[PDB]
Amino acid sequence: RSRSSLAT
Amino acid sequence: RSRSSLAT
Amino acid sequence: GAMGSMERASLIQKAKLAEQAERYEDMAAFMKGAVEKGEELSCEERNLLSVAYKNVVGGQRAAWRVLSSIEQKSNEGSEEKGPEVREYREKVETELQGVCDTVLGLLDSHLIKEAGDAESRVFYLKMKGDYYRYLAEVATKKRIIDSARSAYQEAMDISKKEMPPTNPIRLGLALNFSVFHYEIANSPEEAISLAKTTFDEAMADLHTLSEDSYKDSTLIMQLLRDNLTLWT
Amino acid sequence: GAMGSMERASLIQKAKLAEQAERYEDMAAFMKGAVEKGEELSCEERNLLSVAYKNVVGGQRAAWRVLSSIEQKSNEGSEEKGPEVREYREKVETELQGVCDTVLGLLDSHLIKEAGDAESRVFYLKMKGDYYRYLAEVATKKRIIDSARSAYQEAMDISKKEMPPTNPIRLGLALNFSVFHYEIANSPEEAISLAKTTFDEAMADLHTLSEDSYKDSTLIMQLLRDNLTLWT
Ligand SMILES: [Cl-]
Ligand SMILES: [Cl-]
Ligand SMILES: [Cl-]
Ligand SMILES: [Cl-]
Ligand SMILES: [Mg+2]
Ligand SMILES: [Mg+2]
Ligand SMILES: [Mg+2]
Ligand SMILES: [Mg+2]
Repeated sequence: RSRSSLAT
Repeated sequence: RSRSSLAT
Repeated sequence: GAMGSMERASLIQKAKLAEQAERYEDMAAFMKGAVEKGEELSCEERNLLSVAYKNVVGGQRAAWRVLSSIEQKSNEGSEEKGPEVREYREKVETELQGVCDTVLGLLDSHLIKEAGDAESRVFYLKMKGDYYRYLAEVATKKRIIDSARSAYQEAMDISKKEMPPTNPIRLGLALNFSVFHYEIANSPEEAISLAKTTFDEAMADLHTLSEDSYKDSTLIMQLLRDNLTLWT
Repeated sequence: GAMGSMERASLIQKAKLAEQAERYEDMAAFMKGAVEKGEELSCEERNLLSVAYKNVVGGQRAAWRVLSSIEQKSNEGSEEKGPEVREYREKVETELQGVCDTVLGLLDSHLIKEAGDAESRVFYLKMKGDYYRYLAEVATKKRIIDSARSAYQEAMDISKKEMPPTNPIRLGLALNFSVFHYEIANSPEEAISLAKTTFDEAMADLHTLSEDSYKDSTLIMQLLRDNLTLWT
């Protein structure tokens, strides 16, 4: 559920 | 834009 | 091929796993392996085959349309950018054609010739029409269009004789043949007439259906109606 | 490899086309070919490389998680279904590891050693940490975890010396290192402390930024805040 840096 | 049968 | 050593049942099981994981290329490869075992496919198995390849080719078609649009824009006061757009559109196009040829090859060797029941034969002939239609979308062609037309027409003739007007296979076939008329064959009036007649004949047969079958048929009828709204 | 005959500029052009077409495997192959030309990458080119492989591995990670969940359920009154779930999870896992190894190989031969500016060196060391982190997610491992930690730490040390606290590369590095602490290293307190300090130090530097840079930095700060809300 933790957000990492966007693929973009 | 015409709809064909769903992939499912 | 690479699936020759895997059990038929294991290929089917893995196709279902691949679907859950949205790994449609794997799903298609597993289902190709299952077809090549040489036994006929059950209804569920036919649907796995169709789902897998529809998703694979659907992604290729969407990519091809993006690249074709960029290519057409470059061919208008547009600065020359070299051969790269054409080359990459051609690469995607060739891969798309390869997938269509693979599906058509499975149908010809030997799914169609062994399909005797209306439900299986119509299903496979519709698939044949669909994959020739996808070839026609990128073709620059008359013979491809006629091959699509012929497959759809044979499927239509069987479906009208052997299936009720609400049968979801019959409905989806009519839907896709109507799209063929509108988008491929330059026949919008035929598209509209087919969609209208199909919808109206299904409407009149809904009273015969269970709640679950009613839901199945009305879902596809809504696509016919959506197209009629777009086209008229 | 297969891109050896294509011009560097053509590979970059086609990577951009592949992005527009959402053909991320092609995009990654084009960018690998561009890296293998042996020249350093510009900022835009580094971002194309990162976008391509993040999308490829992101799809593999999502598929792996679906299959791992099914596999764990089967290992609970669960009926035995044979080796197929494990086999297919292993197949996806091996492909994922292969992509990570490919990226790590590009970084080691020779992107990192030629990267002297802070922006490029931090970018590549963050990538090294990220792809070791993805290997750690499927590993069953201490050495992989330490390799991720070491790469992130070197990137952190450079970023703190050479970049302002709002720099988007520095912010995204801190974000991903905090995810490493929480999800990989069993260190939720370190994750929370890093995210809080990073957010607060960026807040205090926003006044130095233009409208566009403010938007860039606050977007990433919101991800730090979203994680803090989840974690506390
Ligand atoms: Cl190409
Ligand atoms: Cl008939
Ligand atoms: Cl497998
Ligand atoms: Cl430092
Ligand atoms: Mg057998
Ligand atoms: Mg038969
Ligand atoms: Mg050259
Ligand atoms: Mg240098």
